Amino acid sequence: IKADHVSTYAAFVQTHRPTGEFMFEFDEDEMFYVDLDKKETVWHLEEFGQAFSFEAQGGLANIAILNNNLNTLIQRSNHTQATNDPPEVTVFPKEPVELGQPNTLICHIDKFFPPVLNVTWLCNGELVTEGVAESLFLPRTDYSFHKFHYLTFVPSAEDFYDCRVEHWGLDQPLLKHWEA
Amino acid sequence: QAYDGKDYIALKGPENYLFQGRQECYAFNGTQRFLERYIYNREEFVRFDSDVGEFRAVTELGRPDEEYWNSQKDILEEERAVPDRMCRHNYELGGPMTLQRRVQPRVNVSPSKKGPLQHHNLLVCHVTDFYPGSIQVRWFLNGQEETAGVVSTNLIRNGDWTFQILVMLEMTPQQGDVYTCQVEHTSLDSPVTVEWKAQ
Ligand SMILES: *[C@@H]1O[C@H](CO[C@@H]2O[C@H](CO)[C@@H](O)[C@H](O)[C@H]2NC(C)=O)[C@@H](O[C@@H]2O[C@H](CO)[C@@H](O)[C@H](O)[C@H]2NC(C)=O)[C@H](O[C@@H]2O[C@H](CO)[C@@H](O)[C@H](O)[C@H]2NC(C)=O)[C@H]1NC(C)=O
Ligand SMILES: *[C@@H]1O[C@H](CO)[C@@H](O[C@@H]2O[C@H](CO)[C@@H](O)[C@H](O)[C@H]2NC(C)=O)[C@H](O)[C@H]1NC(C)=O
Ligand code: NA
Repeated sequence: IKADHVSTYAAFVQTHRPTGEFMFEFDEDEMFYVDLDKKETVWHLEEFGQAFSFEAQGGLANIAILNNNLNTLIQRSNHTQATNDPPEVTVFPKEPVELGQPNTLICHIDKFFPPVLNVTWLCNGELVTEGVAESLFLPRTDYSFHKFHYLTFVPSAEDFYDCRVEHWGLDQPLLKHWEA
Repeated sequence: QAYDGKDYIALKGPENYLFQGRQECYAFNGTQRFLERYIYNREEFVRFDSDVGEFRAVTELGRPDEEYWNSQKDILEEERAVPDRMCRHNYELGGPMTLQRRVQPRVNVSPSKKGPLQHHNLLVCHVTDFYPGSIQVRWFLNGQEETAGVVSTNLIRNGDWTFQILVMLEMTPQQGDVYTCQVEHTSLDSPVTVEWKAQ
């Protein structure tokens, strides 16, 4: 379809956590989503949150419709479960690496289904839980998902990192290695 | 400045099942096209496309919904109105800050450290933190454009409303050779050049 821009609401509901997601993307970047537990609209960029709004309750209403629609299709499909499509994983820095200068490591997890994952960062084989952030489960046009994980870090010659991903399509955890 | 949304239709009657939807607005040359997709797991089974003007089953699972919903005139009228209401409304409220967002690139040039694993001698123009995604990167050697021996990553989405790309020149440097990477992007008034000299 020819388009200068594509503006898309995407939402899903499923049996396992996260059991619902409701978001709006503009040229494939997530602009806002509804936090289903807080019942609030969350804006990705602060200046957008300052200029625009969205009524969270319409998101919540659509999650309730989609849950109705899920119950209907479970019955109509005779409980067809999809195959588990495992992720492709890439790790890369946000900025060119300069030792001793702060940067951000990105773990991009792509082309997977369903949107059920565990991801963690390791540094020198140990868990890292601070300076970490993650995106939503982001929709793809082929109805699989992608996701980003982030780690703020200061590169150093001796350190090594892994992005460690678990998904039902994988026989064992996938460790994607990175070093400066 | 409030975005309009739209209610999906409520269709009529480890273990995981999933249902997802899309409500897509395609803006092009003063026009809007609206698609609403209903998806069970990874199977889109029914869709409304404003260019068709009614529900179409995409798959056999969608057969009953096409038949029913297309004889509901009030629902069809609501779906046919979405391009001029929700799509247009949301497109018009964004302003320049949305439709003309610009974030200037940073440009770094350095030799690849990865020769043993790449098997090629590559000079890397790493262009980071930019938006929108369209960009052009050119290489020059002593002022002459080099069009052979250039390879690039895909345009890489960072997920944070910026992009990066790495554009690599395969080089056979001689002392005195001066390489230039030139970046052209709509956020810049003039192109950005960065020079690297063969040591
Ligand atoms: C982008 O839009 C302009 C829009 O003008 C359109 O005029 C049509 C009336 O016949 C309407 O059907 C359409 O909805 C209307 N919209 C608006 C917002 O005005 C297109 O240019 C117009 O094209 C028609 C041919 O369809 C011509 O008779 C009109 O005089 C012309 N209007 C003006 C002001 O120039 C434009 O169409 C492309 O450009 C020209 C026509 O100028 C032709 O080369 C092409 O046929 C046409 N291309 C295509 C692929 O249809 C639209 N551009 C594009 C890229 O689609
Ligand atoms: C993410 O991790 C959780 C916790 O380890 C996994 O859920 C457990 O899986 C075990 C062992 O297979 C089950 O026997 C437990 O009952 C599960 N616990 C809970 C609370 O569900 C989960 O499988 C992992 N997710 C993925 C995609 O690998
Ligand atoms: Na809110």
